[PDB]
Parts: sequence; structure tokens; C-alpha cells
Amino acid sequence: SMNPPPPETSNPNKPKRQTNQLQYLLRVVLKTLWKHQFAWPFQQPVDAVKLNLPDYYKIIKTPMDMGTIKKRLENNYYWNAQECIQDFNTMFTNCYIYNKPGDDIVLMAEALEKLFLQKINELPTEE
Ligand SMILES: Cc1cc(-c2cc(NS(C)(=O)=O)ccc2Oc2ccccc2)n2cc[nH]c(=O)c12
Repeated sequence: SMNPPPPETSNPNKPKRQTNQLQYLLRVVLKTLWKHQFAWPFQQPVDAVKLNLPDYYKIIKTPMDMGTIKKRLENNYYWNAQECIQDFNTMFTNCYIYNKPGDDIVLMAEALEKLFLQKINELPTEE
């Protein structure tokens, strides 16, 4: 039943970078989805005790979520955009493995992934 610790949002060993895309992912792409109607389940780590889902973390092994993704951006945790983009693909994949096609939660995940995949069709350029 228990909840594991959340993903790390800071890491001193890990090198950090503030590219102009990561700035965009936080200032534009992440606040675009954060405000959406379907955003709330993905706004913090899943609570398998509260949800009474004791099997969730026996099937999901790389948990991810936007709460976690948001702070990583704020901590400059990533080295480049694709690192963060891949925290998103993990999140959505976790939602489509643990649940079934058509379940309410995946319909939101699919809604988001498609507003997602549309906002990162155009990142800003480098310096
Ligand atoms: C990714 C995700 C998020 C949630 C979920 C999270 C919270 N809040 S919290 C504090 O983050 O854990 C509350 C209800 C939730 O279940 C919903 C199931 C259907 C429609 C709306 C919500 N779930 C539940 C089951 N499977 C999942 O993959 C999942």
C-alpha cells in the first residue's frame, strides 16, 4: 500500500543548464497544461495510499508527474530540453500502462499528451 519517496527535484552531483527551451518549457509549455481542466491528477505524485492502489508502485517503477517536472525546471535540474520532454513521456506512459484504454484517467492523459505534443512542435532557438 505504502508510498515510495518522490522523484528527486535537486541533485548537487548533476550538472545543470538553463537553455532558452527549458525556460520555455516552464514559462509556456508547463503552465499551458497546468491550467487545463484535466491537469489536476498529474499535478503531484500519485498517492497510492489515498487512492487505495497498493499495486500501483509494483507495476510502475519510474514514477513521474508535473509537480515533479515543474520543480525540476525551477531548480534548473535538467541539462537540455529532451531530458524534460522525456519526463513527460514517462508520466503519460505510466498512465497508459497502469490503466486501460478508455478509462477516465487515460482520456485525460491522452488529452494532455496531445495538447503537449502540439506545444513542443515549436521551441525557441539557441544563443
Ligand atoms: C496518473 C493518475 C492520477 C490518479 C489520481 C490522482 C489523484 N490525486 S493524487 C494526490 O495525485 O494522487 C486523485 C485521483 C486520481 O485518480 C483519478 C482516476 C480517474 C479520473 C481522475 C482521477 N490516478 C489514479 C489511477 N491511475 C492513475 O494513473 C492515476
